Amino acid sequence: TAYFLLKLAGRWPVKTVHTNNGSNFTSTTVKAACWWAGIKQEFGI
Amino acid sequence: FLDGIDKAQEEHEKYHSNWRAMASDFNLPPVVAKEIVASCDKCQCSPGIWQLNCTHLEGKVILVAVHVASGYIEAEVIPAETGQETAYFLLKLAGRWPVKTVHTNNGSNFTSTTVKAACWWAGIKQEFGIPYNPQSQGVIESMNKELKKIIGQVRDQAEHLKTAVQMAVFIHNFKRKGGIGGYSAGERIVDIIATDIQTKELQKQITKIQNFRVYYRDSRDPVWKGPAKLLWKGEGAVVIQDNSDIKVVPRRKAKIIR
Amino acid sequence: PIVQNLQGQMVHQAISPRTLNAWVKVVEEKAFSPEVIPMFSALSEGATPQDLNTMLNTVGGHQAAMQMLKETINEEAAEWDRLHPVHAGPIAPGQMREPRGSDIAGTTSTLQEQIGWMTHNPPIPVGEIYKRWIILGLNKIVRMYSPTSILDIRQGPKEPFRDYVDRFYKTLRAEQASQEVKNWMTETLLVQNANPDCKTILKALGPGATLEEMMTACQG
Amino acid sequence: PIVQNLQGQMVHQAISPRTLNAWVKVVEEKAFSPEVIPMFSALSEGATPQDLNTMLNTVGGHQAAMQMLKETINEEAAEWDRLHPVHAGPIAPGQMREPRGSDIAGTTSTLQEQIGWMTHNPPIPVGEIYKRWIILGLNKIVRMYSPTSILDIRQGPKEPFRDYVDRFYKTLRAEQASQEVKNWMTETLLVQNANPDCKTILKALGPGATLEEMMTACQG
Amino acid sequence: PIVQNLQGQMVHQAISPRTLNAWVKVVEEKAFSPEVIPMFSALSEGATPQDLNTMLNTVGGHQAAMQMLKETINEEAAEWDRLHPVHAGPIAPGQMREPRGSDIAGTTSTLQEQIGWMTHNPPIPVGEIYKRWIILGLNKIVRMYSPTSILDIRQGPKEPFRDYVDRFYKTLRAEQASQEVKNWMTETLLVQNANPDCKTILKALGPGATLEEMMTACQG
Amino acid sequence: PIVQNLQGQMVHQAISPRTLNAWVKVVEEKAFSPEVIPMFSALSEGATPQDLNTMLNTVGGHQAAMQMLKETINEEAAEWDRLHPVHAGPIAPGQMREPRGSDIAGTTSTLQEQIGWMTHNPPIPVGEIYKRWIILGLNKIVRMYSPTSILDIRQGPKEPFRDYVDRFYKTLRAEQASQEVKNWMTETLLVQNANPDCKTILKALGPGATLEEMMTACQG
Amino acid sequence: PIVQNLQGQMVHQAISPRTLNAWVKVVEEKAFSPEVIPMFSALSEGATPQDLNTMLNTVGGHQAAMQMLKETINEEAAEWDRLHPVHAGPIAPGQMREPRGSDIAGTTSTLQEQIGWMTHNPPIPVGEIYKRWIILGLNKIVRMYSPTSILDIRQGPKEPFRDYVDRFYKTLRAEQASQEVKNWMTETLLVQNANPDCKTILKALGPGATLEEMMTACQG
Amino acid sequence: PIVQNLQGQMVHQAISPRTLNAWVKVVEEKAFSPEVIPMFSALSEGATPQDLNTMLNTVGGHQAAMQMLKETINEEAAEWDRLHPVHAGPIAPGQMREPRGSDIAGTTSTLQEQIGWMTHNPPIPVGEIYKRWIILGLNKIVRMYSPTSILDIRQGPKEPFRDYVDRFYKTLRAEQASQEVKNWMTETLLVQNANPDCKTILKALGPGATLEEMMTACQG
Ligand SMILES: O=P(O)(O)O[C@H]1[C@H](OP(=O)(O)O)[C@@H](OP(=O)(O)O)[C@H](OP(=O)(O)O)[C@@H](OP(=O)(O)O)[C@H]1OP(=O)(O)O
Ligand SMILES: O=P(O)(O)O[C@H]1[C@H](OP(=O)(O)O)[C@@H](OP(=O)(O)O)[C@H](OP(=O)(O)O)[C@@H](OP(=O)(O)O)[C@H]1OP(=O)(O)O
Ligand SMILES: [Zn+2]
Repeated sequence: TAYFLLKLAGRWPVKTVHTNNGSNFTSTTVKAACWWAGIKQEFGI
Repeated sequence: FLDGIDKAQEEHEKYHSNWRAMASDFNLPPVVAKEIVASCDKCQCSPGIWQLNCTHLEGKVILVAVHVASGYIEAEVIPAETGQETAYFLLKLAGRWPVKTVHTNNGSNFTSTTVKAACWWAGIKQEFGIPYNPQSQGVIESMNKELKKIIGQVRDQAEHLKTAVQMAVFIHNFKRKGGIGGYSAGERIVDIIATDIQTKELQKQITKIQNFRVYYRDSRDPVWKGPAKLLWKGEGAVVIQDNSDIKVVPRRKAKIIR
Repeated sequence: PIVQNLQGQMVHQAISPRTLNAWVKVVEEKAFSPEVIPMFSALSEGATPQDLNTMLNTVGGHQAAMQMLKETINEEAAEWDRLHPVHAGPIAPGQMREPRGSDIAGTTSTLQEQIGWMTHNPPIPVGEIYKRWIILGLNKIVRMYSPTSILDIRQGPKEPFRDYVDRFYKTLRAEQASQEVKNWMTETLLVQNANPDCKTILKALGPGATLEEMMTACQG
Repeated sequence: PIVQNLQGQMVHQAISPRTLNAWVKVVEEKAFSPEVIPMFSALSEGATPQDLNTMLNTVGGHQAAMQMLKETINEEAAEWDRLHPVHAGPIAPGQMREPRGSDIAGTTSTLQEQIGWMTHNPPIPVGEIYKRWIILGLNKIVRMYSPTSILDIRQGPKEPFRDYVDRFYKTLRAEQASQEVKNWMTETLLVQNANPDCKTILKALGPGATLEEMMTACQG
Repeated sequence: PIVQNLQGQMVHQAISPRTLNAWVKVVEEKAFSPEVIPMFSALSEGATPQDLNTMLNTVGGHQAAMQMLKETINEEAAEWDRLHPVHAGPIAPGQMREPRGSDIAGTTSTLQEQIGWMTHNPPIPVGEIYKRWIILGLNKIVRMYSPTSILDIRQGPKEPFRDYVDRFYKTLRAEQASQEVKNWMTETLLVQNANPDCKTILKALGPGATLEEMMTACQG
Repeated sequence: PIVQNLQGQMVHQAISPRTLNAWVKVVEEKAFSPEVIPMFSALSEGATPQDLNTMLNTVGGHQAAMQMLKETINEEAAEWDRLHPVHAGPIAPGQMREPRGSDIAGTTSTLQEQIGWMTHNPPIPVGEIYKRWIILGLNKIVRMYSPTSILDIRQGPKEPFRDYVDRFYKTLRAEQASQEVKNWMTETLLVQNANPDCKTILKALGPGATLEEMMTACQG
Repeated sequence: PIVQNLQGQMVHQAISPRTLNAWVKVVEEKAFSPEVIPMFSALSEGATPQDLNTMLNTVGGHQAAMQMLKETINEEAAEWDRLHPVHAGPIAPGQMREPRGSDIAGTTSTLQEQIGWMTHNPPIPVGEIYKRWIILGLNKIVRMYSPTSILDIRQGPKEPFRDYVDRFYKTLRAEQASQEVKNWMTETLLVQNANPDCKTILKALGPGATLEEMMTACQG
Repeated sequence: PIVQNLQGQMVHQAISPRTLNAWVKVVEEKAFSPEVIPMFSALSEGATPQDLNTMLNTVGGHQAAMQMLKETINEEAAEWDRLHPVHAGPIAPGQMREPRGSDIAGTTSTLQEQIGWMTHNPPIPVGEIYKRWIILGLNKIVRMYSPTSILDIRQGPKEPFRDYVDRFYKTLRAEQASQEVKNWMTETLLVQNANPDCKTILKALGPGATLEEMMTACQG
């Protein structure tokens, strides 16, 4: 999931992602990648 | 400067980009960007750089100089391939535009003693080889081939080669609108020179600042730390650097010693 | 190296280029880690001390390790010389005295001397002593190259415990200690740095709970 | 390893670097899939236990499985010691005494002792016992790394049955159970977890029909 | 595997890791196509049934094919048992009895039995029988793997006949039948299912024409 | 492949996997071109017809050419049968009759017959005849696979003469014709199918010359 | 190729695929650079003219150089035929007449003729003569394929002397002439075609100075 | 190279292509450094001067160093001619004559007389002398290719001590001098150019301190 997130960041500029409280979406790798890319996180849609 | 120093430090730790990029992105003086870049263990002026090229047309040699930051064009045909005429053109463009570094390519006429003396008199550092900018290599040749395309088109409506070439370069400089922004090359080059003047005013304002050893206090702690090098004072706060760390402290928590 | 022939006496041959190429490439691609300690031995069976030095000298970079192992080789040579005193007097024809501290390192001995010593009766395990000195040097160099201790490992707030215990064991192996210390740290340290849910599950399991039940309990 | 000489007798030899390099790379590259179990027996035939240990210690990472197999080897050695009493008394040369729980693993036995055991009459397949202990350790490692059980595989509404049966058998080979239970589950689950058309074809074919006719008739 | 020694008797040899790696990669990567059937006989010449079993079970994925092959091996073992009755009585001195159904598969016989059988006088080509059973399994699995038959292949009007005749030959060689039936197919269907323009051109040319003039007739 | 022992007899051996793997890889990546014709002759020295047919059947794709060469082999075998006197009746002890049409192709004759024929006194070069038949088949196949003729190639206005003459000789080498007409055509139209400037330069150089001068003048 | 036999009679040896693969890859990889001249002579030591022709025909593309070398081979074979007197008189069994111009090239001569010439006493250096002919052909090909002269190399004012001397020697080796002229040019053009500062430094150093002295002095 | 048969004699063999390929690729991919000195010495063991010069000439790039080492080879040949007396007059038949400066360089000695020199009684190690000449030339080349001197080494304010000591020892190895001055430098110079904190730390440590204590105390 973090790999796909960083790939889509590399292919398109994303500043905010809306996901649920899933473990995969909140995983350590995903959080590290999104904080490294400077992308804001919003949980709950 | 509204907490932009921390953002610049994070961006340089994650990317290690050019100092001017951080200065422009976060609206910061170049000094803090340079010191942030120097803080990086793995890391160590676009205006004023021109590129010169030679071409053959109608059995005659034409020399064209083009800027890198703005792409302003100057061109002239030379009756005979001699270093004296190239030196004359170099000194004329030095006396017409502010030139700091003349970049060229390999050439017998570029290595003449006359051009070396001319550039030494003007104090302009000259070199040839790989372009200084890692990008925009193709810009020079694309502009040259656009000029070559337009000179043949406008030749039929002119009586002399030199007049046609100068009219074509005038059209390219002024009467040819680009893409992003959509204005003349003269407008972008004058904007670049104006921003250079403003940055030099900022540089002299920083030159007004000097050693001015300053002690600082953080979070109302009973201890006073220092000394720290003064970087800037304004808006009721002072930004300083020490031990490769740059921070902004309110004036009420700092003292300045001459 | 020196290997046996087909129903014949031991003979010497040059080191195969494949072996040294594999050694140097695995040294350069992989940092100094415990797993290289046995591999080197598998690549140094029946090798003369001169061949060992030749293989050692081909390593590129990390010259601090080379200096450390050279110093340890020198000190072990001095220890061998002082414990086994240098006997004096002429040697009978057809025999040579025991290798010295400089002889085991190969700096003052030719290949012919190594061949004569290896096949001598009684056999002289000079190459084996040099190999064990290199093993001690590798142990201390992998102690040096380990950047983290074992008491400062903590599982993340929701990090999976699989790679956590994996790296815990990996760092534990690179630690020079005693068997009882290892038993104590594998009994106590791992449970004190785990996520609350399955760490309290482990505390419910009590002492002696082997890692299979602990990993099947911490699932999910 | 132990390789027979050209029209001669069995002689000891060291493990070739190519074989161990291929083994370690194929182990570390993809995963701990069950297919490592056969390939292991294709690379460790007629090999002394110390070479098995050398091949074992070269694994990069995955130390939890290493601890698992070490503990299982220790407990199996204890079981072997407790079931087989120690034969004391004077021991004739050439035919050494019974190996202990540490001698079978090779942690204390030397190369000469292992060669003597290999050449001892009656034969001592201690290396084979260690190999089968490693096989059991690999089986429980596969159990550790099994993604899921077999009791939850369901064919997709439009997924072709080929991939379904392929992954069903892939999971089945990793299961640990008796042969009769495996036959029962491969007879039942396949027909109970299929698409409506494939399962109606199956029930039209009736019981006792092998998978061949099943997946040649369910085609389309 | 099994290779005769120069100026000596046949001796057992360990399996080359490169051969196994090449076999498994070529099986897994390309396809289940007929051309792998001869390649198998290139990599299985003179090998014990255990070697064939190890080569077979090391493949990753396509476990349905492996199950089908195992079932066909079991049924061929039953066929061998029924055609050759189980001979009772004492074992002849130095002459082990003929392999049983479970013995040819190698699941119940140790390697020494096959080693003795291979060198026994008269020789027992049980490994060749197992290889032929594996060949039959490969033939049936490559038959079922073919997605299309030869009676329904049609040529599109908007592509050259090159790839059409190519795929026609692919499907022709992927089907198992008598040689005369294949000759009849390659004599009739090659022209009965072509593009109309090429069909009329070949009818004008008349029967009994080679494929070279057929392809050079209506190029483009 | 079958090989002769030094100062000894002729012993049959299996084809090494390296040769077959290299052959199949070079066939796959280097789709039929003239330079592949020598390659086969470099990889078939001292090989039995069974080995030739095995390495022939391992090819993947382009089976139309394979069927063409199979048909040419069959017709050449028929020609050999109808031309060479076919002997029957009694056969002298210790000798066997010459291989027939089916025997040279290897479809019916067993490997032992080929081994006996190769070591026979006088030896039978059946394998070499099969190899030359395959060579003729490959020649006609590469003639078929010609992208275009040789009299239609031209030189572009922005095309240097270097790659022009390169492709000219590449297409010319793919022509199966007499050497005299080849020399005649390579001396006249090689300039007639070029760019006018270097054409007139060569014409001013004189009608016909050494091509080194004609390429040095045409430089730039 | 022709390999000497251990205290016996030499016999023909098959060509290893490794040499062919390496030759073709190194030929296709970089260029027709002078470094291929020694490499070729390393891959064709003691090879028959048939082996040399087989190696020659393996190359792919760049057929113009092939035509150059074929024409040079033809002309030098004609020269050899015209200079060497034609053999006369009966040819005794076990001996053969002097190879023709076509036989040395290996186009028509068979391997048996080459073996007979090799075993003839005294041996005929036909292979060596053909190899040196190929060497001359490659030398002239490299001469053609050099897109620069020796007198046009210029050193930039800020260009380091390192790559200047490097390219100077590259062009010196690319140029073929007498050794005295090479010495004269490497002694004169080096100082005469440098930057003014290092030019005056070399003039101060005086004539006949070793290149190490000038390269150490020009630093900076 | 000259190799010994298994319980046989010394015979000549052709150079394996893989050895020279590995040599040239490791030369072209790795910049000149002292560690290439052992790598060259471990591959050319027991090699005739012909193999030495073929390996030397196949190197592509940095031909200035090649010319420098050729010049040093010529001067060493002159030294050999001038210090070792030239045995004037025709030596009696049956004994190989004294090798000349060109003979040791391999520029005039063919393989036959090289082998004769190898087998002469007493043995003439001309190959070893040429190898040591090449070693001296390569030492001079690596001295030339040293990026910087040793007295200008300075640890940066933010430069880690590990990298500083690694590069210090790298340049120390790159320095050509006696062992005594090497010890003096490694005992005095390194502490002088360190960061102030570790400088004061090492000053507190005092003399007679091993580098391990220094590196452990300098951390942080
Ligand atoms: O030289 P390359 O073209 O890269 O081919 C090599 C070479 O094999 P060959 O000499 O048969 O071509 C290697 O052999 P060494 O040079 O190490 O002696 C071999 O390594 P192994 O023989 O040890 O397996 C390696 O294989 P790999 O890339 O798997 O390490 C293989 O490469 P290719 O498999 O791509 O031909
Ligand atoms: O099997 P062959 O065709 O005779 O070639 C072998 C093979 O090398 P490749 O698999 O790369 O061809 C051997 O490797 P193994 O099969 O034993 O693993 C290798 O042995 P080493 O790995 O010890 O080098 C041996 O070389 P040697 O005869 O020097 O032992 C070499 O033979 P060639 O060198 O003649 O090709
Ligand atoms: Zn940086």
